[PDB]
Amino acid sequence: CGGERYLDFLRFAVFVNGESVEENANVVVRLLIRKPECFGPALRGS
Amino acid sequence: RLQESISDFYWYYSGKDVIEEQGKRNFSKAMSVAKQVFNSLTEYIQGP
Amino acid sequence: MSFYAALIDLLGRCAPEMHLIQAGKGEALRIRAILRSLVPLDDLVGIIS
Amino acid sequence: QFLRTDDEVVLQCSAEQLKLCLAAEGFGNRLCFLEPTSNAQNVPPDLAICCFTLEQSLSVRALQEMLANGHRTLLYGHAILLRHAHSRMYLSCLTTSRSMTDKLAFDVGLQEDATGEACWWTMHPASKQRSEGEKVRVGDDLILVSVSSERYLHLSTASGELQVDASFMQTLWNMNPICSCCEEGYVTGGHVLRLFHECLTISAQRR
Amino acid sequence: ALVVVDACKAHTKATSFCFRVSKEKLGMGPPEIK
Repeated sequence: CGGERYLDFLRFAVFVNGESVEENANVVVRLLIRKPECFGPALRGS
Repeated sequence: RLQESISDFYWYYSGKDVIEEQGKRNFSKAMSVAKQVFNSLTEYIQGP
Repeated sequence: MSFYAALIDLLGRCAPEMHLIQAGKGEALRIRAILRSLVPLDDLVGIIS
Repeated sequence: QFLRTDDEVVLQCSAEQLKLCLAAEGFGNRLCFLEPTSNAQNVPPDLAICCFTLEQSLSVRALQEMLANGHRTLLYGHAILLRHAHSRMYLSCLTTSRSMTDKLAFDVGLQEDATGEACWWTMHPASKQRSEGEKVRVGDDLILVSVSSERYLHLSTASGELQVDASFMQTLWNMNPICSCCEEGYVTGGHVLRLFHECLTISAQRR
Repeated sequence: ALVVVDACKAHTKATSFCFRVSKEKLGMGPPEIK
């Protein structure tokens, strides 16, 4: 429940008015995959 | 640091034919400061 | 599941559109190759079912 | 003191501490393995399959327009194309996955085709002592990053013995140039040579 | 090792040889041997 408040924050940055930006989506995917703990413990494997 | 930035700015525009008014704005901005540090470096070494 | 659905749709809204895949951009098919290989398909076919 | 273009290097890691030189067989079992080499006092290793030469060194946007289409000292942040010395082919990162645990790790192995999508590797400094725009030294811990798949060549400790993988784990590696530009007319170590005086040969258990 | 020996039992005391010009009672490397 704590980390869900940070994930619904980041939908607002990568998706604006129904069209996805390319610069912010490129830098948030590049940042999330270096840290496996930002995903759930199942996908990090069940 | 300024050499590798204008050189990579050239490699980004190496495939395009013409440059718009946005690119020649930023290139003359970078070349004018590059001349100032060129003038800053020569007066350091113009004295004997 | 509220964390996972916030995790999944975040991975959906950061995906490139169809006109970037239609071009010769090597960046857009790279991101789509990471997210398709990050989360499998048949796991989502079971969850939607 | 500083690395150049056209020097043979050996990629080795640290893991008591034991060095694992990255050696590749070639013409069979193209996926790379590692060799124990701190135990040279009791068993000699095989470094003939570990000689990797740096053929070309470019930058990030310098490779970008070449894929869109003598001795140069390489800097940090640049790309490099390591090519084997016995088998004369490139060390790339193929699309397959032999981990079988959904750890999102591509295995790294050799390729004959000269497509520069996956054959190029970009360096990154280990600490804040060196930044982008400096030159590399002998014995600096470096971080190689793939271009197309964007993973880091690291040592996997998950299952069984120690193996190499391209995944999102940072592991530092040593370049360690095994042979620089040698003058012709003098012997160096690692050279294939004869002992003419007649030749010193064996029979056709041949001891 | 004069026989050739397998790689597993080859040691430093078993196989180590040198090159010299004559036995008297006594960066890159220097170009000594041609």
